[PDB]
Amino acid sequence: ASGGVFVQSGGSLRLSCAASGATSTFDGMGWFRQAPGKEREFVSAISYEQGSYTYYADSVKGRFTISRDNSKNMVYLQMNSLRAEDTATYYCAPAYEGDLYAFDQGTQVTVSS
Amino acid sequence: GSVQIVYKPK
Repeated sequence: ASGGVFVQSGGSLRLSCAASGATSTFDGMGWFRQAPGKEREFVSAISYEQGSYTYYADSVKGRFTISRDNSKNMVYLQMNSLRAEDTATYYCAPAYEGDLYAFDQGTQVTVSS
Repeated sequence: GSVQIVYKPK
């Protein structure tokens, strides 16, 4: 219920999401998060096409890196230099031009100071 | 029938 990942401030975590590939509707994949009591917040999104978009929220720029492995149909989020304000549930979702579309289960992450 | 959109950065 309250079960999740626990990271010490300054530590790192990697997430992954399955990304079947580009359809007529969607041209990428990414993550958003929702902290207790707050609205959903964009985190990052990446295009299936190499070189098209790689978007980051201002709050994670320089600390998080999104990457794709199309040969494995996967995308990854490397979350470095984690801080307490990164505590949230992290959700993967298909992207269209960078925006994320959730058409209904996340990964709960607690970062201590 | 319904969708949640989380917009990329402005």
